[PDB]
Amino acid sequence: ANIDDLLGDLGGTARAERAKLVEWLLEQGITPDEIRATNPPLLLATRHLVGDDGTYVSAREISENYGVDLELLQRVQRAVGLARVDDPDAVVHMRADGEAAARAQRFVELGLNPDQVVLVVRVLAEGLSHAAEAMRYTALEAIMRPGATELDIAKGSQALVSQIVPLLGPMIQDMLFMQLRHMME
Amino acid sequence: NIDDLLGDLGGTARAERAKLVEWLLEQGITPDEIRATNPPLLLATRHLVGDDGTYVSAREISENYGVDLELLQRVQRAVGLARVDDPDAVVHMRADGEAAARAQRFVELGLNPDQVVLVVRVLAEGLSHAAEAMRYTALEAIMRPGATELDIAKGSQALVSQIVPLLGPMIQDMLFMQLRHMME
Ligand SMILES: CCCCCCCC/C=C/CCCCCCCC(=O)O
Ligand SMILES: CCCCCCCC/C=C\CCCCCCCC(=O)O
Repeated sequence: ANIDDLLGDLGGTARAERAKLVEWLLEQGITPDEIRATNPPLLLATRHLVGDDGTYVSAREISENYGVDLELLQRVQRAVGLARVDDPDAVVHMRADGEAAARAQRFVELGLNPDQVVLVVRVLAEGLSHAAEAMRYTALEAIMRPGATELDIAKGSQALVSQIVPLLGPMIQDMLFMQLRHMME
Repeated sequence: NIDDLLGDLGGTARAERAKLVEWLLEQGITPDEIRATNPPLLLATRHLVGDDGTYVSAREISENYGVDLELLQRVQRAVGLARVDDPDAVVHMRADGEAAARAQRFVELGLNPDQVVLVVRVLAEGLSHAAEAMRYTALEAIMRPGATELDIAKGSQALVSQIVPLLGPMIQDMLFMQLRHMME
């Protein structure tokens, strides 16, 4: 099994546990290049559901592609605070993360202050990254059972995130407006 | 009939308020909602964020949207915005009850109720901070020297109407932005 070179240094009971996972990952459309560049491979057949497709871009690439100001965009990228960033040409931004930052420009175009917009992003990124860890453990509790293998987790993880994701979007959307309805007074 | 609605305000602030109240009454707002809401500045903006002025009880919500009352009441407490704790008090906005009823859907996938409620709490924490900063961001743009109370109202109705369609997707996109991050 030449896939013996995606297993690396893993031995014992864990090498068989990994081999079965790589078996299922490869047969999902996942390529050897992604598996090698991701330890643990676990979340590979799952990360596509939250918008991550392994495609990376640079701030300048985002700036030209989506027709946005580079300076303001990179301010918003510091505000979300996700990738070690400060070079317009570092291809280190997830394609979807890049498109998400390009929308901030639109709020500034509606007369809202670019200093304030960047601040709102900062507060949101702070609040959502705390809910993120509450979300991580909630799902992990739901998919970790007796003595499940790597594959068991990857299969359970893919199944659960698939059902959950269509709900999360309109959920948090409903949540934000609930706060907007009660901060109003 | 406006004279009652002006309250104790006099002089300059009264004539301003007078014009604002004549506007709000045309916009469908009842004298009750104006009395109960002081300042009444943003009553013409509330319907742009989901507030249709109609209220429901936890009983109405639980049966209609078909969700468990106990979980519903827990979720409403985690949001920490309406604290009347009794089943049949008609004190919840219709839009909020709809939003709180979404909790049940997550539980019925095998997710733990205690953690579902916890995540609700941690979200309402972040969004309340965020909404506060949003209000000050909005207020800055809608506001400039010597603008009447009516001026701020018509302008905030114009500005908020433009921002709303982008906010939903924005908060949605910002959620997945952080979710992708956990996974790597
Ligand atoms: C990348 C995210 C960019 C952040 C953009 C900032 C969002 C703009 C905020 C929304 C304003 C609408 C809220 C209405 C509050 C009304 C203020 C008032 O009380 O008079
Ligand atoms: C009003 C009720 C609110 C319901 C809160 C939703 C509960 C969130 C639970 C799980 C969704 C998060 C999905 C991502 C978790 C990480 C999984 C993983 O990558 O291993």
